[PDB]
Amino acid sequence: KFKAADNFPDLSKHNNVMASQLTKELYEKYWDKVTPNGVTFDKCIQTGVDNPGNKFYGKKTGCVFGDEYSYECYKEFFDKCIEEIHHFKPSDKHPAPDLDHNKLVGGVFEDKYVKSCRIRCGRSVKGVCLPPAMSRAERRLVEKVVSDALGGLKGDLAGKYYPLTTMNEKDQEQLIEDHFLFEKPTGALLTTSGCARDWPDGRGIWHNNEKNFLVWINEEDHIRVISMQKGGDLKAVFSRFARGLLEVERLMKECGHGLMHNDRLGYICTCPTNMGTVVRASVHLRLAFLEKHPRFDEMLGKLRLGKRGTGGESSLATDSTYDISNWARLGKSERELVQVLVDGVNLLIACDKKLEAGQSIDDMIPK
Amino acid sequence: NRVGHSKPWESGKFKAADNFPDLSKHNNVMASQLTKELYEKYWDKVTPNGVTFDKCIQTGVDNPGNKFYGKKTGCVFGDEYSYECYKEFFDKCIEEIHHFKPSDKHPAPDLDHNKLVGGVFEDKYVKSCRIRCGRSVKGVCLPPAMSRAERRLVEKVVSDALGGLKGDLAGKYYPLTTMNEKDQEQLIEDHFLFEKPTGALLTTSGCARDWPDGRGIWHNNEKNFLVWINEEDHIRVISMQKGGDLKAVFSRFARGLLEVERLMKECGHGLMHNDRLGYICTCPTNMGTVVRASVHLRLAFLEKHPRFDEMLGKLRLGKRGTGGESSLATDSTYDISNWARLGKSERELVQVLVDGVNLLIACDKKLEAGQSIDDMIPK
Repeated sequence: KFKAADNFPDLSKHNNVMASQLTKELYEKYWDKVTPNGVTFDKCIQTGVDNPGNKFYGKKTGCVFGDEYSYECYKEFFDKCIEEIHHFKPSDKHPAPDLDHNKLVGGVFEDKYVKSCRIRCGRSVKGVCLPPAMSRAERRLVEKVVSDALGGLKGDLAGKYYPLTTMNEKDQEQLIEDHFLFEKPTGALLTTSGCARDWPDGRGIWHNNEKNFLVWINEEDHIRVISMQKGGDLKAVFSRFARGLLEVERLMKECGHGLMHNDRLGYICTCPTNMGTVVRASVHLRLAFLEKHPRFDEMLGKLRLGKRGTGGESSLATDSTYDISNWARLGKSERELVQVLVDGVNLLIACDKKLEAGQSIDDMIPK
Repeated sequence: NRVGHSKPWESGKFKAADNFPDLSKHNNVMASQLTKELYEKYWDKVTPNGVTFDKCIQTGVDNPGNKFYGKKTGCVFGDEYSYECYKEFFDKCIEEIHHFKPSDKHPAPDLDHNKLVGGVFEDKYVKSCRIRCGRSVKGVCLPPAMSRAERRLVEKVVSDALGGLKGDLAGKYYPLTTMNEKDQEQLIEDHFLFEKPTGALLTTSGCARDWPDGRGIWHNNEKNFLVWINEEDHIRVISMQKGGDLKAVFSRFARGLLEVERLMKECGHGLMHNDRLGYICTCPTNMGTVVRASVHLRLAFLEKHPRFDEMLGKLRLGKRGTGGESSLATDSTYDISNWARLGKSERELVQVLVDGVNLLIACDKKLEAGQSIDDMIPK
């Protein structure tokens, strides 16, 4: 018999959320505590141990859920991480879902300002393990459950399923051309946490025939779904997004399957960052004039909105064009969070115009 | 619950076939040898340490390769129990890898360097030699599965035993996990250092976990007997020097390995060993003696002979080179080593090198004098 002290990791030179929130006392409490599906605390934290990362750029999360029982099994540790990631207290209750896109208020912007928009999310199937711990048979089941429910979509949501594992050269060139393909993870999170095992077994790409509704099966998560188009019609984007999701879930239930949802935390995925609504509403927004105002970042943060360049995590401004999105994932509903983007974009554009006319925006800015 | 993953055989929803991997396009030993029958049989079976069959084969599943890269092994031993547990599978791999059948038996160890005959060569011919093996610590999981604690234990056992080494076999331990820049600089120049694995096997098998914890470097004062702790295996011992005194290299190698074992016994600790297959390491290529004896040998005339490879292969040896590294092109000089690992003992395998190297050098002189060598070539 070893003790937890004997197995406790030296995280002194680490830089991730798990390392900041892990204590020895917590380790001892959860060390030998195992989930229903055989998932361990060491398995939840192993990718953070294997990835000290850097003080220099991007503190990662350093931990993952193995299944739906992982959170409440290791509750004390996870509430700590969630607060750091989210500003969400242990006593905070994430509201019920809300995919009522008719109740969204004017998400139709000028193409002149909004060049393209999108909304994506993550989801998991309840009763299955998450990509870190799940088995081949589990992954195969998820693919059936999901690919089959996507086949039940008609109208503008009608599409087809492209399995990675039988992909041909003909379909593959297409999907690359469309930018819909995904490959085997090479990143450190995904490899070290177990989310690249058994490739390409269980993974596939599904899109609607309109090519404005894309789903990825068994990549980082069971389900990744994106609604997208050029121009400023976020409203059509949320319509499509909401409608597919609600319907997918429904056909899933007909067949005896449901989405992974926690009462306090909402929807569950492999990363603690992907929680609550798990919604990223964003636009590519052209802000020539606002760009150059000093209180631009101040307003943003007050609007609860994030900015980056139009190339992902680490891209700067180019042609005065920004990727604007809701910052929050928990505490608010799906459509509530899309509305933040709507209300925040509206202000942003009106302030840009104000400056183009050479006028003040002091009492346009929030607080 | 070693392997923090879900065990599909536990619900009773899933059969073995539901979990059988598709290895149709794979190019590894494991894929060539796994059957759906064998999966069904071993799917359920779990070692006393909690090591699973899928745990053993996962790396092969995750690394299919092409016809263009080499055929890899594709599996791993989680612990001492792993071979036995999945024996019908493993014997197939062992026979592909080693041409060693389920009825063959690896002989008892022989590290009596005083029974080696004639391993001293002209420095003109042999520019350097070395001998390396891998060893594991009995009663402990192997690098793919072992815990942080297990690896900490091993570090201390092996470091304590290298501790009590005296004579020309004495030196100091440099653990990685409190390495200073001073020692690190030296060791790089010395070519003694090692880093976290980046390659496909070590990563996918769990051999890069928790780095640098439990990992270190030991060497002797003479800088010619070097031990890596808990890199790919618990233990990796290398004996090496410039020039051609292979005999000295084996003596040093043999005596230390025998004394290291002895000192571990002293503290109730043993080397992981199977009566049929010898010493166990993480990779199934690394069995029997797990000894690689090699020389860097100059063959300025023998390169050119058409029957050079026919001889080498009949001598049970293989060629290669460390000349890629050097900013200048090395000569006609090859890393020559014993091909085999299993059916013969360590000192026996060293002798196969000595003997083949004796022939090789004689054939090069022979050619230099304009004489024929056909009659010299074995079979």
